[PDB]
Amino acid sequence: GPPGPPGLPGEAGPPGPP
Amino acid sequence: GPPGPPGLPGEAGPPGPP
Amino acid sequence: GPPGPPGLPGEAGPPGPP
Repeated sequence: GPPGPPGLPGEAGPPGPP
Repeated sequence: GPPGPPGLPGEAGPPGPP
Repeated sequence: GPPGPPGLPGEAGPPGPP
């Protein structure tokens, strides 16, 4: 069989500096 | 054959811009 | 037939909010 599909993207990162 | 299982999720992204 | 290899982990997530 083919390799499985790539994982989902991670969640968005932390808010940036103020 | 059948596709393997999907990959694990990616890690969290980078901090946003200031 | 024989199952394929597990998929690669996902990309890092998008940048966070400002």
